[PDB]
Amino acid sequence: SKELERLKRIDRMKTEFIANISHELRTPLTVIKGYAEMIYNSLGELDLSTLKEFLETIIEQSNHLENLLNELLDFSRLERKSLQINREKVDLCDLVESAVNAIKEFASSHNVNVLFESNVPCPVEAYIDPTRIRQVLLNLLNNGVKYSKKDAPDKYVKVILDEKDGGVLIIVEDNGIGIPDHAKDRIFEQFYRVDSGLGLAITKEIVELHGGRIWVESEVGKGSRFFVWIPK
Amino acid sequence: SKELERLKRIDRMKTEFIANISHELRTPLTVIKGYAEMIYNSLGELDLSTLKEFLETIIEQSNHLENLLNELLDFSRLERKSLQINREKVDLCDLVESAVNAIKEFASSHNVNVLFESNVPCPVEAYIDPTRIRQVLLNLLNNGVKYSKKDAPDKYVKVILDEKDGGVLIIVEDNGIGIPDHAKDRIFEQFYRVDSGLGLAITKEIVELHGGRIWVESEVGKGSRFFVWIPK
Ligand SMILES: Nc1ncnc2c1ncn2[C@@H]1O[C@H](COP(=O)(O)OP(=O)(O)O)[C@@H](O)[C@H]1O
Ligand SMILES: Nc1ncnc2c1ncn2[C@@H]1O[C@H](COP(=O)(O)OP(=O)(O)O)[C@@H](O)[C@H]1O
Repeated sequence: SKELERLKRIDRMKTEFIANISHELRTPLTVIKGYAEMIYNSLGELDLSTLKEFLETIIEQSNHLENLLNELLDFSRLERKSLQINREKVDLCDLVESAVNAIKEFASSHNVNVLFESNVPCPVEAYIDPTRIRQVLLNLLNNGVKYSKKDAPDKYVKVILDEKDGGVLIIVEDNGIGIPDHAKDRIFEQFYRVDSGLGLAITKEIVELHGGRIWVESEVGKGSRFFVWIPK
Repeated sequence: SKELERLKRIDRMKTEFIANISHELRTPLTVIKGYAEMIYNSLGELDLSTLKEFLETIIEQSNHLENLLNELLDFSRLERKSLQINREKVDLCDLVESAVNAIKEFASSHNVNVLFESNVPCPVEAYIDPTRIRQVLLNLLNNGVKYSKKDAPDKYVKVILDEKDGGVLIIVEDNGIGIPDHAKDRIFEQFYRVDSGLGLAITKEIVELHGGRIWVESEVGKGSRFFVWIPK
């Protein structure tokens, strides 16, 4: 019954995940579909200045649809364990930088500071999928800011780049609420939370696809460190 | 274990349904996104004749995306039992006609004839959802053509409109492969087949939402009759 209860909860939360993303997909479709009809029906008469503005919207809107479609695609490829990886010779220093950069504003909204130090001279080279590893970083960093300690004067998230055992190690450090001793393996299970949009499960899969491993070290209420190791 | 085996198959086929529809959604997105960028980048220079042609494609393509999005939406609303209904004063004669019309070419490709006779003078009035009841008809009719008898000289599908018990009865008749005695209730279960894209489950839900009931009568290898009754 532990399995039957497990499966009936998974099915529950898959249903909900799908219901949400279906609904999200609908709006940009409406705007695109709408804006193309506006352009179509007024075909002769439009200002170029305004033609430009209308297309910009159809473009921007189709991008939102792509992000949403890719989130739905990822969820599916995780289920079928058919998620794939496109490795490139890339510098990890600039990529980390870029992610730290990407997250900077959100971190300010919760008064958390973002920090980077590499223990090896840049550029640090690695044959990895830049987009997928960038996504791994964003998720970890994002969580650092989300689960930071409400009563901490110096809320931070830190990224430590290094070169261990013929590969690369990446630590994401945090002075937030930490993680209890029961949930340490649990938090990498899709949809799993601590109190009663793909998260750490897809991060785990990406990392393991590269051949690496991911783990956490936490003192409850004091620190959290997420470790990511990847070969060369 | 009958439940545990049932659930693990459902999860199996939901996963597959999602994987398929995600993949389908991707193409029209690419074409839309592509065609808007083509128009954007050549903004000044385009022929109106060609501007017209390009928008027609973005329009047609966004329609395909809608059909696909609605199929995904329906699947979700069936799971959450949150599918809803928009009733209109409508004539059932014209609606049946329209569906018989809609299906006419496909029926020719399998050399099946489509037929309509109403046992009450048109217009037959009913407060129903036209789109959703039209969808019910399309599914039934479609199946009549799909499961018709390979060695039958006179392959047909017939729709009988009538007015029984202060409501409406609709029979869809067929001289195909029929349905065995075990599968008569089974065929209305999502994903269920006879040998080893929402089908009869969503038809059942729509009909029951209107307050009616749906059933089948079949002699194996000779006839099939699907009954649909709806109040006024
Ligand atoms: N940096 C972190 N600090 C503390 N807890 C975390 C951190 N990252 C993740 N967790 C825990 O793991 C769970 C799963 O996280 P995740 O997969 O990123 O999804 P979400 O952040 O949307 O819950 C969270 O509910 C949280 O309890
Ligand atoms: N008109 C029909 N004649 C014989 N069998 C049918 C008919 N309609 C449906 N069935 C049976 O019910 C099953 C489910 O049908 P449906 O939900 O329409 O999905 P699909 O047609 O894609 O299988 C089919 O596999 C078929 O065996």
